[PDB]
Amino acid sequence: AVKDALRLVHLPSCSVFSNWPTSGTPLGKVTSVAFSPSGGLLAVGNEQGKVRLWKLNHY
Amino acid sequence: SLAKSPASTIQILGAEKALFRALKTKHDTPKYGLLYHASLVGQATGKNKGK
Amino acid sequence: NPKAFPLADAALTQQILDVVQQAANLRQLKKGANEATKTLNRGISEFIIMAADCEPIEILLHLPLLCEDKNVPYVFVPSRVALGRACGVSRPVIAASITTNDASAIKTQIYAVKDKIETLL
Amino acid sequence: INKLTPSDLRLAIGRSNGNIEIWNPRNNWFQEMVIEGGKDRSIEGLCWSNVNGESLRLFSIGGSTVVTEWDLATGLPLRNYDCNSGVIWSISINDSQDKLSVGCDNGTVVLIDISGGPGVLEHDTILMRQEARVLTLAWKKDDFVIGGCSDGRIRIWSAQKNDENM
Amino acid sequence: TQDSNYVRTLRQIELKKLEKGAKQLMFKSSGNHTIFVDSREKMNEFTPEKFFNTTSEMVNRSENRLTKSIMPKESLDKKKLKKFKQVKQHLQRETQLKQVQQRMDAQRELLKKGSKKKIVDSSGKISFKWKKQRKR
Amino acid sequence: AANALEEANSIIEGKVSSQLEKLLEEIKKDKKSTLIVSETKLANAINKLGLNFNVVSDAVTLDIYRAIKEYLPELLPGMSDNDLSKMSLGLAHSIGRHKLKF
Amino acid sequence: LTITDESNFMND
Amino acid sequence: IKTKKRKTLKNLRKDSVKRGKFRVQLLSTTQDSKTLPPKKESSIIRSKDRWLNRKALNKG
Amino acid sequence: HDADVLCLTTDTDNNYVFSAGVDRKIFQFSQNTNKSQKNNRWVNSSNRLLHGNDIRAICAYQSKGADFLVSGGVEKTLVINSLTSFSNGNYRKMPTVEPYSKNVLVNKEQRLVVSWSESTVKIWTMGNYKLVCKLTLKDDQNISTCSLSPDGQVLVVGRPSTTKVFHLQPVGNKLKVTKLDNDLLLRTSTKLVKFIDNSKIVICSCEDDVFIVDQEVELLEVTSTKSSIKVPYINRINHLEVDQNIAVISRGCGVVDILDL
Amino acid sequence: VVIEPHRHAGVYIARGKEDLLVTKNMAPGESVYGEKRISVKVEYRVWNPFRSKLAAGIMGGLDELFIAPGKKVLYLGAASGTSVSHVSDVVGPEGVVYAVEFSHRPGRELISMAKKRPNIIPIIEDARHPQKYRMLIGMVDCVFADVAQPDQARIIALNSHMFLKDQGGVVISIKANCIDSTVDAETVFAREVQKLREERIKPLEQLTLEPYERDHCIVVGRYMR
RNA sequence: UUGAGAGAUACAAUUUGGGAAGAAAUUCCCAGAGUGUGUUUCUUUUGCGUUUAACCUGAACAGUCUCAUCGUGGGCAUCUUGCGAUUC
Repeated sequence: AVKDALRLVHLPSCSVFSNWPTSGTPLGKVTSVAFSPSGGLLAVGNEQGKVRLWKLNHY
Repeated sequence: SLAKSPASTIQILGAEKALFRALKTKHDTPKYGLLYHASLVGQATGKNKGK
Repeated sequence: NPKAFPLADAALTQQILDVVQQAANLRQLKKGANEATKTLNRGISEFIIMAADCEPIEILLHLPLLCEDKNVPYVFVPSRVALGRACGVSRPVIAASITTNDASAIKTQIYAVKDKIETLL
Repeated sequence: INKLTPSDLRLAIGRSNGNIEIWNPRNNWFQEMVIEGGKDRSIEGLCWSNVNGESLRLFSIGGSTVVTEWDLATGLPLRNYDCNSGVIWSISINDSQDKLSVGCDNGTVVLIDISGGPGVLEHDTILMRQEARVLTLAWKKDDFVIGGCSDGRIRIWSAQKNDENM
Repeated sequence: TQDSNYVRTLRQIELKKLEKGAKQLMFKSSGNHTIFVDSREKMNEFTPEKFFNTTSEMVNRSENRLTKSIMPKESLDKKKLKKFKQVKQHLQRETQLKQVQQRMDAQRELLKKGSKKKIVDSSGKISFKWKKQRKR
Repeated sequence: AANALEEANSIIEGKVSSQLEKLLEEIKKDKKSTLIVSETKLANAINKLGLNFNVVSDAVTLDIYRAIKEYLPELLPGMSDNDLSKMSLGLAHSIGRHKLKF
Repeated sequence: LTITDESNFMND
Repeated sequence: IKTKKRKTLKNLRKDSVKRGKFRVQLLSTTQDSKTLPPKKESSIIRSKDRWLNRKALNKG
Repeated sequence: HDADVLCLTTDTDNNYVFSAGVDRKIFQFSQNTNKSQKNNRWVNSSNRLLHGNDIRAICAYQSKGADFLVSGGVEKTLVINSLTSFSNGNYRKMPTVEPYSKNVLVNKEQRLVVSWSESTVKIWTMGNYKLVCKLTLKDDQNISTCSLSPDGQVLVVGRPSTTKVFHLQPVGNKLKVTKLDNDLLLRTSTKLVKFIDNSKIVICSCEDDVFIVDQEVELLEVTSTKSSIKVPYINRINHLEVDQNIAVISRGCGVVDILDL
Repeated sequence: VVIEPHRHAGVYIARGKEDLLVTKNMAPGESVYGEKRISVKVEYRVWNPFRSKLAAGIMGGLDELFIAPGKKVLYLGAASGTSVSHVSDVVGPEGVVYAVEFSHRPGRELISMAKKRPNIIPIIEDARHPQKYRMLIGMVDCVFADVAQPDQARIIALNSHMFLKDQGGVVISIKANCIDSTVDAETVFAREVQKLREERIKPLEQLTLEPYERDHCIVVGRYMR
């Protein structure tokens, strides 16, 4: 519904990560999202048609 | 009849003459009322006693 | 909770929380026990929703005592958390009064739900 | 099924001009008696109550707000109980047959207490109301009453006494 | 907010004055009186003075029937008409103050915060619909 | 008497089965032929037929109880209407303050 | 299609 | 005659004539109210059988 | 179904569900197979079109000497199928009226025949045939048995509330009727009227009192059986036939009595 | 200022600058609910026809209003002293009113006015069980009824059988909404008066009290046997 | 032209009860009913009532940026002269 509305919560602790997304990550109007099954790799697609790709370096 | 009144009324329950003159001319109403002499409001200092 | 007279069933509380949601969007409800009593004493209530979950329920059931004085419909819903979510606040909300407007968009929904409230009285 | 055919087994037919036949299925259905209703009367439903060791009671609802318990001897009603809400659309009986559900036109399910002997019917309890007219009913046991309404829905009430959701 | 509070107390003054000024008044009854009689004789006559008892004076006004003075011709009726017109005037003033507090409070809700769109209706009675979004 | 414990026990045996001290001693003292008894209520089944009484309280006993309740204060006690009314509102106020908590 | 068993008539 | 006999017949048959602000209803008979259940609500019976003979299902 | 499902029932052990409505068919749903039972699955087992117009009512009885479902609808007849042999075995439609109680009677003199439907009697005479009269008696509300006198003199209508007597005059292409007041008749209910004479009538009441009018026969009571206290009308007088001061009554607990008048 | 005595004794019309219904006092001097008292040497408490029900019945017109200053009156629907105060003041100090209710939330105010008014006796058990207040009082000369339950006629018929003398009066207030909404109150009231005369009541009058209450009626009747 | 039933509503006459005056004949006053001529509301009733339509709803105002509110200047007095309300 609104621009940059995505949060990553960490469970079991259920405490939302505080350092991403910041106010300058180009999420856009996040309208779909998928984690990759192997590499630890977010792909977030928004209303203007742009899948942005992040790699979660823990994996 | 005290139980069926809202909490803001219970705040200003004593200061009706100040309340109703400050409402009938558009001034600022009192904030303490009869509840001013309670022990906690006595413990508070400043404008957080109104809080 | 036994002292929670009329308690809504699931379909009635579904439409009650939906009319709460769209009244809250149209800025046509006052949410809270003190604000609901203020709308009653001013006589600008369509109906009252209360939550049969406040752990002293005697912080509620005094506005039933003055809905029986002011012949306005009132109803109980099972959960204060769900009422807060439907009101559109971040807090659990104990009672909520839907205020009167005649040029409102959801006047028909408000009337249908308040009739289905006062059918079980 | 696993017992023999009792000698008091009768069939009750309610027509639409208001006459009740009673037939007996012994040797190809002999009609024992007829209980006629007069002008502008109907019978939308009826039910039997045989509490074990007492007389048979035949209740019927016409197109109106009444429950009529018939005395089978005279062919005359021994009770015309105006049910205290709505026009009656349906009726059903308890299991053990001490309560009598009627489902009304204004959406009430009214229970009528029967266990006072034949002849007497009491108002018992109007269940939690609704809007659409309840057109048909059934019981589970003594516990719940099921009712199909005229909005395309089926409500399940709990009429179990000394429970909190009565 | 403080001029809305002024208008609210004026409305409550007039509303209590309407209530306790109409409470001590006497309105005329209009009820379909229905009396139960025997088969055709009692019905087909004129119910011969069962509560009439004079078919001139205590017969058609039922605030006080009966079975057996300072300017009564105009001045007391003038005072009655004026107290009825007084509570009618309190009703006008209370509905007018109700409308102006409704408009003032609509403006007050409108200047708070949150997204909102200027809804225009059919005729031109504009409205405001707020975004479906909860308060943080 | 007008003793409050007797009044509370009276209203208790009224609201419940009625085999208390008063009706028990009355049924004891009347034991002559174990005759046809007319109890006030039919929910007092034990106080009607628990010991030696042809018990009947049904559909004309209400008519005779209408007559008896009509002419209590004229002749059956030695007291009058005002003693009946004052002890009755005393009983009512006792049971009211008992049920309605203070 | 009738009530034919060893059951009695309208007696018991 | 034939164009007014129903009006005369209901003139003899009806009860509760207006008498000013009042109305004089007639009481029913215990004979009737103990021989017969009351007449049907023709409105709702009309509703049900009109539904069962409605236009959507094409009765012959 | 193709349209509304007005009425439906089940059997004892809930292995079958039968259902019927305004599309004049009966559907049978089965859960007899042990796989269907342990999986709790119903199958639309079968379907029979045996009715004429509707089915607004259906019931089922199941004992060791009975398992049949009975149904009836807008066509006025009644139909009986077997329960466990629904799709397979035969059925039987009972006729639209089996007149155990009669509504039409003839008197040989004047060659005339009356019929009572609900609260009206229609009378016509033989020749061809001419419809000679009708009585649409509206103060009557519910009808029961009638009888016409020999010689066509007095007809009596009789219901479980009152009864009414009508003396007739043949005036050619038409008959002329006149009532007459009899208050014992208007106060007491009648079940059957059967004309001992042209003037004396024996009358059974619904409270089982026998009258002899225009007086009172003792009837010896039967020892009530448990089935008699179950069904409270088998010890009631069903029939009485009288010709020339000897009559017969019959109560349907298997007892016929004569009675001399 | 000038007081005219009504048809029914105990009831008065205080005419003048406002011409309104009024009764005597039995708690002298003080109001009970802030009601207006107009003294003329002696004291006079105004009955409000919207606040109560029997006052609206009087203001609409009853001829055989059996609430008379020489009788005793059974009252099934008070719960609080809004109208039994005035019924006491019109029945006078001679008699007795039996205010019988069940909901023990406003019975506190019923009892707290019954202390100052000994004409009133409180019964705090339900009017559908007269076998629970058998042993308190009986054979009233008139019953008033103001329950709005489904089984109105059953409640009032059983109270009339256990406690009402013959040729006494039943005044019953019927709300049509608590029996049958979605149909008009005229068929509701006619069905109710027939349901009343099925019992030992010959019904005399009814009236609808439209400008005082919505969809109510008062029916009066005599107790036959 | 609801095929019809039941209701409020003006006129024309005939009246019913309670009071006033007179010997009555009658007259005056008060509350109403019922009958034909108009207007009108309610319930089926057949062509068909629309069997389609309505209203809500999902991320549905806003680059020609949209909106709010407080101020300022001007136009309309040949009149939108502007309500604690948007006149442009």
